[PDB]
Amino acid sequence: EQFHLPQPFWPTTKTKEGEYVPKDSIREASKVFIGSGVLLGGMHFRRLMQYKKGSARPGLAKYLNLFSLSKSQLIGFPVALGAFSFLSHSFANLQEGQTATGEFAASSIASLIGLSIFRTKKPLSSNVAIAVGMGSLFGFLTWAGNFNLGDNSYRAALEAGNGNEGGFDNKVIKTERQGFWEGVYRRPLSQTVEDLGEGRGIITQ
Amino acid sequence: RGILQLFGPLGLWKLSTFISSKLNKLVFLNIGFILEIIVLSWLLIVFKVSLLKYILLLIIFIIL
Amino acid sequence: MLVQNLIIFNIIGIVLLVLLNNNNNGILNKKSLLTIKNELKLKQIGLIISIINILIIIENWIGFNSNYYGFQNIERFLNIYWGIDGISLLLVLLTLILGPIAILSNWKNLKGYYTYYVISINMLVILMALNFICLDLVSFYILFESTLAPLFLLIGIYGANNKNKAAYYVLIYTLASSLFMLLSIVIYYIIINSTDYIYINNIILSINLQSLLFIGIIIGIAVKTPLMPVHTWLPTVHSESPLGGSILLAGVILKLAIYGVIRLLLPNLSEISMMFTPIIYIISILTLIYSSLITLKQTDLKVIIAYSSISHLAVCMIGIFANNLIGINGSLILCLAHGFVSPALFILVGGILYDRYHNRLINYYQGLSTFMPIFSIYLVVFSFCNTGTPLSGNFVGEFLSITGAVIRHPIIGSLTAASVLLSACYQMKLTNRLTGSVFSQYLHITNDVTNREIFLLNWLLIPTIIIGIYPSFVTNILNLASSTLIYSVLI
Amino acid sequence: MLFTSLLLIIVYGSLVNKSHLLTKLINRLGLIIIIYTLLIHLNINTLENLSIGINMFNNLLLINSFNNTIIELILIICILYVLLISFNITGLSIIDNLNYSKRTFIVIVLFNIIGLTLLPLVNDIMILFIIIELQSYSLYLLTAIFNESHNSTKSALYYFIVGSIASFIILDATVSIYDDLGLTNIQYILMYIDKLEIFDLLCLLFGLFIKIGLAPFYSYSITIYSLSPTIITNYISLMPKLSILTLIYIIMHYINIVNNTDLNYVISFLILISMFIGSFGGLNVIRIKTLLAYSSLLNVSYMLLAILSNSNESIIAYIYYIIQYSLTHINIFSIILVISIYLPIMNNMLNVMITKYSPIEYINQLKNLFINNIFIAIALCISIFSLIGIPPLTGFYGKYLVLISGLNNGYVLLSIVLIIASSISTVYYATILKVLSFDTLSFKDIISNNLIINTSPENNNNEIKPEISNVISYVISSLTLIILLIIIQYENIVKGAYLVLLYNWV
Amino acid sequence: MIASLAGWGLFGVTVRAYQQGIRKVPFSYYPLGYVYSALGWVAFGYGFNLWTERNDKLLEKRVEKLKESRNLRLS
Amino acid sequence: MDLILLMLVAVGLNIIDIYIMIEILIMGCTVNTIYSASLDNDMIGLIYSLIQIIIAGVESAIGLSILVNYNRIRNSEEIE
Amino acid sequence: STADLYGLISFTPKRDIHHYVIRVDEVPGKHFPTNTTGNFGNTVDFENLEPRRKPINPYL
Ligand SMILES: CCCCCCCCCCCCCCCCCC(=O)OC[C@H](COP(=O)(O)OCCN)OC(=O)CCCCCCCCCCCCCCCCC
Ligand SMILES: CCCCCCCCCCCCCCCCCC(=O)OC[C@H](COP(=O)(O)OCCN)OC(=O)CCCCCCCCCCCCCCCCC
Ligand SMILES: CCCCCCCCCCCC(=O)OC[C@H](COP(=O)(O)OCC[N+](C)(C)C)OC(=O)CCCCCCCCCCC
Ligand SMILES: CCCCCCCCCCCC(=O)OC[C@H](COP(=O)(O)OCC[N+](C)(C)C)OC(=O)CCCCCCCCCCC
Ligand SMILES: CCCCCCCCCCCC(=O)OC[C@H](COP(=O)(O)OCC[N+](C)(C)C)OC(=O)CCCCCCCCCCC
Ligand SMILES: CCCCCCCCCCCC(=O)OC[C@H](COP(=O)(O)OCC[N+](C)(C)C)OC(=O)CCCCCCCCCCC
Repeated sequence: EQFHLPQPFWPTTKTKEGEYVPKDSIREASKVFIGSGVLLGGMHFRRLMQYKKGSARPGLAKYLNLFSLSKSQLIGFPVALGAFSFLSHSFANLQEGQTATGEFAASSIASLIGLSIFRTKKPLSSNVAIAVGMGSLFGFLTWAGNFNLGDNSYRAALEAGNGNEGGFDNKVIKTERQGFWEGVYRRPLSQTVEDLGEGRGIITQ
Repeated sequence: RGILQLFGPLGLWKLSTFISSKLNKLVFLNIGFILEIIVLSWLLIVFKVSLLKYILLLIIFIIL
Repeated sequence: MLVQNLIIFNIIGIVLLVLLNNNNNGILNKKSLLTIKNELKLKQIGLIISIINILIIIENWIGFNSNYYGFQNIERFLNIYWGIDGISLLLVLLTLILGPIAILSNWKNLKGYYTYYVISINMLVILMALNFICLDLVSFYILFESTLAPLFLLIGIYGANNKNKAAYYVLIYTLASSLFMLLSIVIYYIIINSTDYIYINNIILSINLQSLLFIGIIIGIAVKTPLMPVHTWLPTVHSESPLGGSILLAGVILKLAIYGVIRLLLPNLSEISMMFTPIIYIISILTLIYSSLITLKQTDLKVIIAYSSISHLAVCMIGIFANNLIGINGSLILCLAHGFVSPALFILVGGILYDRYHNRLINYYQGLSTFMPIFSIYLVVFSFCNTGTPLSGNFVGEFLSITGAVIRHPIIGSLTAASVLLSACYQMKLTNRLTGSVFSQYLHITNDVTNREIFLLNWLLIPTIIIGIYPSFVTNILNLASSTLIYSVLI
Repeated sequence: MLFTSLLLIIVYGSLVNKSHLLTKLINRLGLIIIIYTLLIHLNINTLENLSIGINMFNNLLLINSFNNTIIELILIICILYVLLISFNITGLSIIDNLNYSKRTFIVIVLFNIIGLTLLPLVNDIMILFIIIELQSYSLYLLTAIFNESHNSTKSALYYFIVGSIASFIILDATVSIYDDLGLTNIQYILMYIDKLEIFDLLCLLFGLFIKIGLAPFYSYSITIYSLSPTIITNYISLMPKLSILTLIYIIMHYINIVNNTDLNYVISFLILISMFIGSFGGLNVIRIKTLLAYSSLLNVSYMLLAILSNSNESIIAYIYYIIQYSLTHINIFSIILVISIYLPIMNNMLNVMITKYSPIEYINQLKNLFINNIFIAIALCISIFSLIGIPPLTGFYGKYLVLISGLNNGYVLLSIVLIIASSISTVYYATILKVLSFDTLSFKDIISNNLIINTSPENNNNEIKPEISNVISYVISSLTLIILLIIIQYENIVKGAYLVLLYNWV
Repeated sequence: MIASLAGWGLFGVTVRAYQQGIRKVPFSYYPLGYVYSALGWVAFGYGFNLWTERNDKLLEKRVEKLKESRNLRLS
Repeated sequence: MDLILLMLVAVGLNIIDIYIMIEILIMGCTVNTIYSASLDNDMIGLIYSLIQIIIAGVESAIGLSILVNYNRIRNSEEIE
Repeated sequence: STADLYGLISFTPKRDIHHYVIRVDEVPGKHFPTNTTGNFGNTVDFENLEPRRKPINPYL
């Protein structure tokens, strides 16, 4: 008998057992690592030409210095992004889906791998704190449902008839659990026992 | 006076000072600076949207 | 006949003070007569306004039925429905009572701008009082956060040396957290098309959605009680805000979180409140235990009082989340009792000692009973009231809250009994030091408690003793209203 | 009315002699023109008749109830702006004569009003390009109206280049749509909404996002608003957003027909970044107009969340938010112009230079406003507390309605972020309030005989001479109480927003 | 409707009274200003009431069609 | 080669060079419009092409005038 | 009553590529500036045109 704990999790579309064709972690991660390296490397060489186009104009130099990346950054960034793509896909396959826990782990580990490259002249604990901060942000991103709930939103549920447009009726009791956005007047007592359990006032005193 | 200040007014002030200092250097009148940003935003159209989170991680890396 | 009269009279009262004081501001270089004696005639009018506000709720109290279930005095005003039940009636009376007390506390200890202070105090009292009689979530939130604007300016203008830091703390802590409560309110208006109290109480949402709504609401509540670990703003605000601001904050504002649990969590999120009850107890028990131990190491006189309020309201949160009538009634009794004793401790510390020596460090004070016997009598009596000694309303509230906690959870709810020892540890150590040993070598002999300060202490002590000895004055009103908040299916 | 009266003003201004008095009286003529334009527009255009949508001029323009509301708002806000240049703002010649120096001030405004009103009505890609350039060019001229100012000309040069690039992007998007379909009318294009590249419309929105200072293109907007004169910044930082945001809502309305999820994510990505820069950007700044520029960016992000959702609640949220933000925008800049009379006069450290174009340029120049003018200080405090979102002010209901549309459409991440951004932005909002009042009790017993207002001669020592002119003070008083007392008429105003339909019908 | 226009006239007096404090003049300075201010917002209040009364009629007509649309959805 | 933003090097290091870049960029859209209109045998696209030429000419005049006055301000003492 | 009213208004009907509003009230091509009769590819007869779709006015 597991403990009865609250579940503050937004609705997500679930795939039944046998679904969720796994993602090729190596191929997906290699595309990000190669693509990032070419663009970051390509722009670095292009910015070098801008320096040679003119070096006696302070205005141009000021903006070029901001966009300039160090050699470690030019190496660290593709590796961190490549590691992020691999771990995010690898952890998703293990759980048969993408979760905030896996994204927190994928983001924090990949950031720490990258931080150890271009942030060498810093304490290790300093890089761990940033890696935890970076991983928590992307874990929050997945928990919130990425940029949009999509078909799990109330507007999508309202169009599908899973909303509360028809009102409520206490004389109709549904054995199955209601929708995420659906409200009811009266619920089965068995569902309350499932959510809370017997004990402190449910059924028994 | 410790962890609740790190996760509080004192910690957020240091975080705000670090972030706002970077943003203060990004605001200056320069045609080449703003032109590159506009052209850079064209990559969002080209890139497949599944790469947005990788861009988001890359942006945070440059804040450091 | 309540909200309409209360708002219109106070708005007219605000206009009356503005017209009189600001008439000759046109670079007249004038002297005028209203400003004589530190604007005495303008403070007096504002004090009369606070007294009349009390009479407004008394007229509606005469018609209140304690045997009637549901909201009474239902009224439509500003497209908002207003109503009163047993719980709301008592909290409104406490808020309006502290009106004149807060004004009288800063009668002649402000550097100036008394008219601005008087209007701000009366505005805060009415806004907080209106928050107990609104009948929907949107109206609840509007009044919940409307008090921030007058309070932010009040602390930043009439505050102590660190008033700037205190003003930022109260504005940002109480707004960033209340915005999470607004998200839950917005969700209610999206899926139910209404935020009415009665309408949302009859709707059962999914167990996952109730978890999300509870977390959003509890963040705004937990910061406002306050609970650990989002409590660090309160000691800073009390140690820097003016005495009248401290009285309202300690006596009314912190009670809005307990009332928020009654309206926003128990009757509408009943299923998830049962699940969250062990978590709430763990947080509140640690809040009670940690705050008492932290108070033992504080050196600021007014900060010690600020931490004492945190421990007591932890008991209130424990009692109000008990699923029995004993715990619920005890939490409400303790809120009323805390609404009188806590301001008195600030008056003794921040209004009597501070107004004479202007230093809040504890090292400067000892043996005050030698030349301030009247001060020590009230200090000792209110110290025992704050520690839950019987014959005081705090004991009735604490005992029933502890008893209700044990009934709700016999094992971990028993830990609430540690408040009996821990509260006496920090409160008496302060009182034993302030009265024991020889008179302080750093203090000059001066006046004892004056008549004005005697009046403030006596009329805050009287309600505490009356409630402590005969709490049936309070229980009779609360019994029918509080019985609706219990969720149980006994078969 | 606008076009016909503009030609008369152009000829008349070049005929009469050059003087400050004639220019001011000509400015009042422009005020009458806009007032007459509002009366004519209200006489023929009604909400009920325009609910279906009526085509005009060979279907090149399409007016509906949603479009008509913004046009009425544009005319009204322009009336309040002309009052600044048509009347005294401080009563001092050394300060007020700047507004009366340029005769073409009223002419350029009338040129831009025509562009602003017609932009939401565009129904063809050809007229879309023409009108957007008509509005853009008028803004460049107004930014450069003070051609003797180094900063004004520099800002206009910056404004021209950034806007021209945005216009090229807009033109590039419309041309790409013509290549795919061969049609120029939007309604004809809607027939092929499921067969054209929907990301070409995202290219169109990218050009429009640049013109409203959206991130990552925020940098030029902050720089231009701070360098430009306060009388110019007050117009160019609000008016372009009135029309372009309305057009963006219409374009997003068409985009949502196919409901491209990838399109929403890209716009969500830009909204997320704009909230980060809008909040943290203003934390460490010393200029008031620089602070307001970050405030403008943050509030546009809030409106874009309603626009991105594009539902029935979005119409209510957007219409209310744009109206109340404009009134708050006017109120704040009106107070800033007036309070320049309380600036101390030197009679030095940091060698601070203040010019006649921007007498109020730093946040700390607002010190002791609680003592200098208690009623004006409270009016500013009410406006600032509205931007924060303190209920029951107009600002709270704007954010309350935006959150409703965002959470109803499933934008949980953006709704939580917008509330964290609101708390972060409250820090610099509260700094304005700290400067105004937090030192009142220490400076109450102070002497200030060196203020700018003290240089104004008295009439007879017996006349009660007000410190502020009748018109500008009345506008501040009216706008402040509307923001404060919106709860009285909030229910009816939202009912009016219920009737604003964008092809909803049933 | 007289009570409504009385309230609008009361609002106009408040705006003028608030203007006097902004300009730093006694509240009795030029008492005719209150008459002008009150009648100005009475005219606005008369138009506002017509706007709201007209809006109530339009809302009811649209609600009838919305209920018909909802009935088809709930079937 | 376009994704590395190679065109940012082809633009010279003067303000007027930015103006030339904008004229070329706008001219590319007009050439594309003529290309589509000629294939379709559509005179509507040629109407659009003519409008783009006229509008772009107006843009150049306004930008040059701002740049002319900007250069005038620096050399504006004219004490001689 | 208020909750019922808001539910009706706040409901956004579903739009897709099969059902949406297009504001065109007539078929073009009845008259060209010159050479109206081209390759006779215009098969739309304006003498027997079926009634067009009319916009819905909810307030009428
Ligand atoms: C590879 C191409 C370039 C990358 C793309 C950049 C453009 C898109 C980013 C949008 C924001 C535009 C900001 C302006 C463009 C940045 C230009 C730049 O790279 O300058 C670097 C700047 C200065 O860095 P600095 O270290 O001081 O100087 C280096 C000297 N060696 O460092 C910076 O401070 C720039 C970072 C600005 C802050 C942007 C933060 C955006 C929000 C990120 C967090 C998202 C918020 C929500 C988080 C939770 C989400 C679930
Ligand atoms: C119980 C109540 C709790 C209430 C508060 C809850 C939130 C608590 C937040 C905790 C995290 C912040 C506190 C700790 C940060 C301390 C910052 C700091 O120490 O320095 C800044 C740091 C660089 O370090 P440095 O400048 O060298 O300082 C010396 C350190 N030895 O700079 C850094 O490296 C920071 C990493 C770079 C910046 C990353 C920014 C990305 C976005 C961060 C999240 C922002 C989300 C905003 C959402 C709305 C806007 C979109
Ligand atoms: C219940 C609805 C109430 C709403 C309206 C309240 C009055 C507004 C002020 C107008 C009159 C005025 O500005 O007058 C100023 C008055 C009088 O102070 P004084 O000492 O005479 O002024 C100094 C002049 N001396 C030195 C010559 C004597 O002080 C006030 O500012 C008090 C009221 C405002 C308190 C809260 C401010 C922030 C409000 C934010 C709202 C969300
Ligand atoms: C969910 C529950 C939320 C509870 C509230 C959250 C924390 C509030 C902190 C108070 C800050 C304050 O007061 O701002 C004022 C402080 C001033 O700092 P100071 O005290 O003068 O010391 C520091 C100064 N020094 C070093 C010079 C002595 O500036 C700040 O820190 C600026 C950043 C504040 C951002 C807050 C955003 C919160 C986002 C929402 C939560 C994720
Ligand atoms: C020194 C000064 C400090 C502050 C003092 C404040 C005193 C307030 C004065 C009393 C006012 C009064 O009595 O208002 C009552 C009147 C009459 O209401 P009605 O016609 O029945 O409308 C219905 C009212 N419902 C819905 C509550 C029943 O409403 C008014 O005129 C409203 C004034 C305008 C408020 C601004 C919002 C609307 C803006 C419209 C354009 C966008
Ligand atoms: C039918 C609707 C309109 C109302 C009829 C009156 C129109 C105004 C003409 C009268 C003459 C006049 O305005 O004279 C100018 C006066 C007085 O200004 P002063 O500073 O005392 O001048 C100094 C003169 N000394 C030296 C003699 C003292 O200004 C006012 O009173 C300002 C209020 C303007 C009128 C209210 C407008 C409300 C509009 C808000 C609705 C959206």
